[PDB]
Amino acid sequence: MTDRYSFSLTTFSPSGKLGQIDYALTAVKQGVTSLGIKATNGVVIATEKKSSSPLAMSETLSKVSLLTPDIGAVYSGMGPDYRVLVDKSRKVAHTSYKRIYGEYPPTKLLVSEVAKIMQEATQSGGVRPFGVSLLIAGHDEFNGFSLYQVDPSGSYFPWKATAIGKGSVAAKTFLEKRWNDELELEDAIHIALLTLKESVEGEFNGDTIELAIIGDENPDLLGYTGIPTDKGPRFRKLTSQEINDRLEAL
Amino acid sequence: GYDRHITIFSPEGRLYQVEYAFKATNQTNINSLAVRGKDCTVVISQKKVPDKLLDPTTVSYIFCISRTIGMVVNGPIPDARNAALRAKAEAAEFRYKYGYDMPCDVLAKRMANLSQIYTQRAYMRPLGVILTFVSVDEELGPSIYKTDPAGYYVGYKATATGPKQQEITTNLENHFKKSKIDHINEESWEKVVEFAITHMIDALGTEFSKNDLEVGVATKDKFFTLSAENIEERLVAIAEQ
Amino acid sequence: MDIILGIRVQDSVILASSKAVTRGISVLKDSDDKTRQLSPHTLMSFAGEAGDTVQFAEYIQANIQLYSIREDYELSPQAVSSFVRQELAKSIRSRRPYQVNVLIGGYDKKKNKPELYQIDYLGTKVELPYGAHGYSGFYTFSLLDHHYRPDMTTEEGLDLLKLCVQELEKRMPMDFKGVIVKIVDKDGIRQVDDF
Amino acid sequence: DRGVSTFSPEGRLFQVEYSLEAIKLGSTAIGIATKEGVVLGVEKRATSPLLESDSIEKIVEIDRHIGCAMSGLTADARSMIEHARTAAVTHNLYYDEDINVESLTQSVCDLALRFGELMSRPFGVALLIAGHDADDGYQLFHAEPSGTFYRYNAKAIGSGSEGAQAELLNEWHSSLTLKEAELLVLKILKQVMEEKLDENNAQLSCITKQDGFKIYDNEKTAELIKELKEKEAAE
Amino acid sequence: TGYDLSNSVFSPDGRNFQVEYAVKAVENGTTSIGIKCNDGVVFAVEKLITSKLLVPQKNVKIQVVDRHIGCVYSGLIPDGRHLVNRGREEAASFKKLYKTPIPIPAFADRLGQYVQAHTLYNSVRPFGVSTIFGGVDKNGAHLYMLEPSGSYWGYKGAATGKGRQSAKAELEKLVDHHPEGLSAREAVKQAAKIIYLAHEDNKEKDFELEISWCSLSETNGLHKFVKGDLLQEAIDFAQKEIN
Amino acid sequence: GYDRALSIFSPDGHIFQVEYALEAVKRGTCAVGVKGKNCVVLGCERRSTLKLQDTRITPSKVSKIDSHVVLSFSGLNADSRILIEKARVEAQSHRLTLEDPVTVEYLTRYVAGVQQRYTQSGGVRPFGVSTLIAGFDPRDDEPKLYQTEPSGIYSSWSAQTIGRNSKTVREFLEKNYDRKEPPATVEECVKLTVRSLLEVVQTGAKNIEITVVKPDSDIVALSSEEINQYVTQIEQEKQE
Amino acid sequence: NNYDGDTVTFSPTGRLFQVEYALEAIKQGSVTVGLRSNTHAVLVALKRNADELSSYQKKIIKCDEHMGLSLAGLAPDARVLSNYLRQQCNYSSLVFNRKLAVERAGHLLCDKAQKNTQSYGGRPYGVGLLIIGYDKSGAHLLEFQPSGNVTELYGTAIGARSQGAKTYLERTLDTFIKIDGNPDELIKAGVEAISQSLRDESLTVDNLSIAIVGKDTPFTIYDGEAVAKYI
Amino acid sequence: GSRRYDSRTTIFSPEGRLYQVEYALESISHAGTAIGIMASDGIVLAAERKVTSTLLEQDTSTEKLYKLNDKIAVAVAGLTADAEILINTARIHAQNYLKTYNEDIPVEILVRRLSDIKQGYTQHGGLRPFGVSFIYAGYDDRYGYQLYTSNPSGNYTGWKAISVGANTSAAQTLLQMDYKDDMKVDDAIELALKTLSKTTDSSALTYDRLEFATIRKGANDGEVYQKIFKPQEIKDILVKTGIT
Amino acid sequence: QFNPYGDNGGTILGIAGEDFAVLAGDTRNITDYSINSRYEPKVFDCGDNIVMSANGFAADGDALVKRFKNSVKWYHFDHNDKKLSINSAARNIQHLLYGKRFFPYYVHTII
Ligand SMILES: [Cl-]
Repeated sequence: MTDRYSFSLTTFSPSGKLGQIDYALTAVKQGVTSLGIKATNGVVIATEKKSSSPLAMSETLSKVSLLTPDIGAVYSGMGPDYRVLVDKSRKVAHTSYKRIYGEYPPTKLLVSEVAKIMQEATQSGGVRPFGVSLLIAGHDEFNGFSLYQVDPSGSYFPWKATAIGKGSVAAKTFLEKRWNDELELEDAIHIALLTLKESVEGEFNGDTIELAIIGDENPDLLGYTGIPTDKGPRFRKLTSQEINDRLEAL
Repeated sequence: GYDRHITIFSPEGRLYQVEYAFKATNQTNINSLAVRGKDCTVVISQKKVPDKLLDPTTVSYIFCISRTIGMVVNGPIPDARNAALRAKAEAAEFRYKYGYDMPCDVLAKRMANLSQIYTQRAYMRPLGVILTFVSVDEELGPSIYKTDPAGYYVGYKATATGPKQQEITTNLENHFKKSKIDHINEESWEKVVEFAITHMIDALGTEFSKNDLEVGVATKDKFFTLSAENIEERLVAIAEQ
Repeated sequence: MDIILGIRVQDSVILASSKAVTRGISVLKDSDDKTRQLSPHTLMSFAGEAGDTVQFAEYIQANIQLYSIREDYELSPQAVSSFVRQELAKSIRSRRPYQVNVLIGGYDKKKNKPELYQIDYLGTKVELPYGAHGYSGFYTFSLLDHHYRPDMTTEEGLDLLKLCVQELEKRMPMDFKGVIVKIVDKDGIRQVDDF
Repeated sequence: DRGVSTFSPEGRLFQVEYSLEAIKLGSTAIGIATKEGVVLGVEKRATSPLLESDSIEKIVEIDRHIGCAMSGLTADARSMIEHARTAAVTHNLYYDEDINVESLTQSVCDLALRFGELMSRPFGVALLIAGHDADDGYQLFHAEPSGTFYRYNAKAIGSGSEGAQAELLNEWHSSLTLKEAELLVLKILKQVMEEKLDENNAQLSCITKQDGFKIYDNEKTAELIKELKEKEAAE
Repeated sequence: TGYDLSNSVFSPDGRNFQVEYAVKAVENGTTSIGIKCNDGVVFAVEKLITSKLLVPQKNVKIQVVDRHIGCVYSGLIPDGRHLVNRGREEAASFKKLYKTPIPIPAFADRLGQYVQAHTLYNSVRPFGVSTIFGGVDKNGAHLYMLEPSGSYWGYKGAATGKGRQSAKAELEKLVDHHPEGLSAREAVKQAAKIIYLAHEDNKEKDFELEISWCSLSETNGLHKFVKGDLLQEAIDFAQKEIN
Repeated sequence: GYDRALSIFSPDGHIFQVEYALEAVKRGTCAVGVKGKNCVVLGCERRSTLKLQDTRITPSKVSKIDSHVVLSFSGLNADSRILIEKARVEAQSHRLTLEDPVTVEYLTRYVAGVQQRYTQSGGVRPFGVSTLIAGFDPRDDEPKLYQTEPSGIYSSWSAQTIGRNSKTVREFLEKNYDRKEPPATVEECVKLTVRSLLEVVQTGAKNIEITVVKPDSDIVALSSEEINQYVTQIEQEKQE
Repeated sequence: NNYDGDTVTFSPTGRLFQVEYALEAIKQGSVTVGLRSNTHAVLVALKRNADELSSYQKKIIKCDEHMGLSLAGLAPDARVLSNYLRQQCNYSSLVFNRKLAVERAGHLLCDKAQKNTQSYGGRPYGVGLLIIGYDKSGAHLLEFQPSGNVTELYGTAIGARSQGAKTYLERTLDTFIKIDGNPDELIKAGVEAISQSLRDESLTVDNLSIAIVGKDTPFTIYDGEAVAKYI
Repeated sequence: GSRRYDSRTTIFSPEGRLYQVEYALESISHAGTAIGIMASDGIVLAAERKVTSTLLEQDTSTEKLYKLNDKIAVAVAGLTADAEILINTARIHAQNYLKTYNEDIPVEILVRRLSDIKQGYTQHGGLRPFGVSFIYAGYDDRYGYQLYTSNPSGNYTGWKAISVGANTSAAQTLLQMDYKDDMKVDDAIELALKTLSKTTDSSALTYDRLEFATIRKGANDGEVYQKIFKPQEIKDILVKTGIT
Repeated sequence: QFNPYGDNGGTILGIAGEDFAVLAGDTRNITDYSINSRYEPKVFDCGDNIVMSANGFAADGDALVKRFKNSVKWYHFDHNDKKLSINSAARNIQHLLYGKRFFPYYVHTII
């Protein structure tokens, strides 16, 4: 046995292209649309819960994931690749930061660690790149609210608002017209729902849409009292009912 | 064209080895079905013993992973047993480390992660199997979670797997459209098994003897498989109404 | 080995090191030079456990000479002393530590200043106007505390050094067979052949 | 591509057979064994007149009682020589005696097939190992990159090998003197060499029981060349 | 195409052609069988006499694992030996930790997982043998047959090699005509007959018969070779049936 | 680890990877070595395609291995650094254990051995570098000049050139260099080295580098003006 | 064709071509004969020379006082395998104070050769061996093939033109097996057997190589004028 | 086995070129242009962000200019993810040197170390090379202000003015034309921006499409200050030089 | 604490003649004040006309003799059945003994 694939499976072609990364991006293009919008007092990330079967319980499959109490993530592309990246992202947030500094990492640095893992799968021996693009929304004390995109190459860019996957070209155009620097969180959620409706074919409701926010601290979700400096997670996943309420004022 | 031999991306962004592993899943030509009751989860599967020289007691695609978790496999038996042995080891290790029984959905995720690794690492091939895990979870209640060679997994109200999965799937879909509930409203597991067999008969359009079926049942704190005589009793009850 | 002394004056650093090598009840040698030139303007004297002393000194010498060739440039005394300290600090938590104490006397050509560093086997570094290792300092520091002025000449430094050696020859029980004296200044390193 | 340790349909290792082709391109080396000693001679073959020919070292001492000549990719021989020298000296340390020539050759040949995917390829050099011991007397061995070694009364390797070997076939007999062997190596070297043979582009050596292994001076070889010319002109 | 050039590669069918090619090596080998009886199992194999120079009864093919399991195989003989060596290591570590001798179903999976592991990588070749094995444990008699894919099942009767079809037909008759069961001594006689009948597929060269058995009554649940009078009795019975 | 055999034999008995490494040397800028009676001179070509360069900080072509030995090269620049570093480490290691600096032959044999090792080790390619190693042995006044190449063979040279258009300058040296009477002085040796480069270089401005090595660790690199004086004198004599 | 690049690849008909190519190397090798009676076992080997100046390549190797073999094919591979046998014989003696059974020695060689036929990177051994020995169950003769197949025989031959000697032994089977307590007559039969594989060349004093082991006879090799008696 | 799928990333072509290095350089030639200009009283680093969007958060963005320590900075051309791997290694190397010698690392030593790492990937390991070219801008007390470049081959060279990435041929010609030795930072700032403005593939050069930095002794007395320009500060210098 | 060494007593004696040599040893084997055996051979024929005895701790003694006998066997295999001379045997035994310099064979050896 032994892993005898100690050589790179991603290489430069004569034209200077890294084929496997380009092909990974093509897989992301086929993936379901997801988006992120940044407001003054928060960030929103959203996507469609494309259920593979009506017998399948789509609540058990979480496309939007908590990484830290103040950082969340959504994707477009290959779901299994995303799932393992979330596991690694959650762990690296502890091993490479929290166990050293006694606090959760700022958004940009956690993104940087995730980006590193994806870059290594582009150069290390006997592996293919991750077939996903991530959108990571988060908050920290000194940088405030932020939104980042991470691609299969490991490259990451900060966005005011963006979309990835199936109908990203049209969705990004829609966001350019609506976005401004004076948006409140509720306005961003409203715009997120409008943008996402264009790329969805079938049912459009709280049960088929997954949406989470990075906003105010939630002391009710902390689970304990007695420490003033601990005020609760800024990450919150919106319920099916909470989404439907905002679809009436749509 | 070596992008079709190992698990790397094709120009279309596809993994052909994963797709071909899905096709190996139907090599046995067996159909399986899983449904949830109030207090139970039932899984049934076709049993085919073509050779008379075979010992029919040893021919099985249902596995007792732990006391609480059962697993039915769609695919070749070597890969099925590979997956079964690993799931048993993982379930045992989980209990030792974390002090409680491994949940059905957590085991499904773990096995799905292992499958994901085979789709990303070149030296390991995907297993040509679909794994349907069943239990009565102490927190979530009756549970059905299914894993495939892509590393995908999800919970189910009910599910079906095999060559004629679509016929079974639609049959189940139409039932749950009428009842408007996420399970079989029935007290005893015996009647849930009868439902499962009845709807497989209707969907496939074939009658079954006691030796044509294989049944697994999950209740609170134990999973068990039915004998040929237990299934016979089940078939008699169906015929008498 | 036994006694190593150092004194930094106006424009130079002077290192004095005993010539005796004793094993048991015999003085095997009375002309031993307990020092190595690390670079043209940096000298290191040493004392400690037998074997370890020379092995360590020559190891450091090789590393500094390697640096000099690679960069075509002489490291500052401060840089060399920091390198040496790290090696000893690394060594003290090894399986078998280097049991060696050193003085590093160098002339920094950039700042045009003499510099004396005292480092023990634990990796304890201090920059000093005058220094010593072992039981030497128990005698010599009181004399140096009295006489040493920072603007002394090299000749005045040697006279003050003679007063230290005379005191050691009077009050120390061991016959260390005199000292080899070396001067480190802007022109490089030279040995005082009559002392 | 294909494995490095692959067999051909004829039952030969591709890489070993290909290394033998590299040896055919190498400069000529000749060895002749007699009852008075073993002679080793080589063609230096300088690529340019500015190359100082005395720096060309294709004849090499392994021990006092064992010498070695090479042909082919001569750079590959250095680790083989180092191993031979170490094996010779190590055996003396362990057993307080000289090592047998055959045993030394066997030790060198054990390296040959240690290649795969150990070193990445076979050696591209053949060796003529000559020496003396008390048991089997004066001996000459031909060590190949296949791991095989044959003992020889006389042997030529390199570019002019088959032509030289045919000449050695006729000339060699069991009563040859050392002087006769020296001239015979020079004669055959001169025959197969491209450039005209002299003391600067050809080198002689021998191994005797008394004096051990000795590389010949250019002055000593020059006399033997002059002695050769006269005896050929004599008839 | 090119899917058949490397082990562990799925073809567009979902097949591993390298394993299917290993089966061809098995089909090329001599005939070997297994018969499950009332309180044990019987193994028999065809040994082709390539030459008169072969020493009779010396080149033993059937192998014992632990003291209660018998193993026989068809195909590449060295591959079978490698598999049995592993089986012996598996059985030893089981007995070392758990004290009791390894159960036959437990033993079957140990071989199965090991053979299956040789279909997971291109750095290894699949096994070129189908192995028939079994014995007696606490739960009674068990007979198994294991393929190059790692696939195995329990059997009432098993056969593999060049004369497998002929053998299988004969085994199927015994299952039908003996629902209540077959005795150990009967199974030895029947085993001899089936090998002789299966020899029609290898009729060019003459052969040597080799039989072994594990039985709770006849051998105290230990694996033993059929020797001397009992072997000759089985040969005579076999020779009588073909004529 | 990556163990792939990259350097292997071909049917005609050639190791193409070693031969293709020589082609990389052929592409490299020209380097020349000439030894006089009491000195050795190392000449090197600087291609003038690269202007706006900072000549203070740009890696020089001639590298000191020790105070008494120097190394120039032709081929891949990045590869040369690895050989130079190893050579420098080995030089200090030799001084440490033998208590004597390396001979020029020993240092050459070491560098050549490293190059050879990379022609039959798994997972590595050969060095695309040929070197000229020159200097004087400790307490010795006999000049030394050696050459190495990717295969690992090495040899001593009265005068030698490597790199692009080395065939031309070797042609020049073969007719102009006399063994019975080599360049007696430093001037004569430098002049012959500059002359040989002028057959190939193009312009004699900043395209020629000269380094003179003398006995007892006396090494110095000539400046632009000093070299320009040689270039001026050569062409003025040529106009006749 | 497409399935002979390495040892880890079956062909469509279930063949291992690299193993078969290794088998071919044996057929190119010089002839060697093995035969035995109830008391003694004999190896006879036709040694091959490169040319008239060269020596005749040794064919027979001693493994223990009671066991040894003759080779045909790649000689270095025979050295590796014989070295392994020496060690295994030696392990049996040191640990168990027990002379290694010839049958068990064959089993160990089979398993060693097998590992090289199933793993990637390596290669099959390119040599065939004839092992003779005298142990607690009398005289033995084994034939080793690098496919892994080991066979116990009364007599056999391997190498080029080995079919001629093998046919002779097949006729003489009943005669030479009965040669008990007479080593010279058993060797005579072996020398007469190997003679059936000769063409053009004949058995000379430095060409022939003989070895014998028996009841009160340690494994000894005869070369040079020691075999002139049998020419 | 696995050999079948090995691309062999560390081999020579028949012409004596390293395939993967050459193809990596082709990749870098499509990256945003980065320019470095060294003056007597400082160094300028200018770089063009690639086809940005209006919704890109610029003030928190960094794809071109990175800080290695207080004295040394780099401009990136190529794969940003590859560059960050090397940048973090370089930052560690600088700190290792500072811990060992208690002095800031000389620029060339840092450059050589990174260049050696790149070289290793071209000779052994069987991995693809880093698709990155750096412009190093730094200062030390030995050589003063220094500009270097390194590329995937691991070869590095010193420069007075240099460009990497796209349109280097056109950019280098323009720099070679207007550069002089007695030039100052303020003039070098203007030259850098003018060169980008002419070589750019975009319709017009704007503040949102640029990253800019200077290394000045323009710090209070004998010391060196690194200035990574903010979006508003890039907008102001564009108006000052008369481009917008 | 476990003591890996013991003392089995006994005594040996070697005398070299002009054309002969003798190696003698008593046959008693003991621990403390008890007799283990009245006849336990201590001097051994190791082949090649060499006799050997390793007196002291019998377990180490037997181990050493066993390893030297082994060395003689492999000397024949590796060097064409060459006779191991007494001087060569002596040097070989030095390396066997010094190989365990930091966990010695607790014996006095005579050949
Ligand atoms: Cl996991």
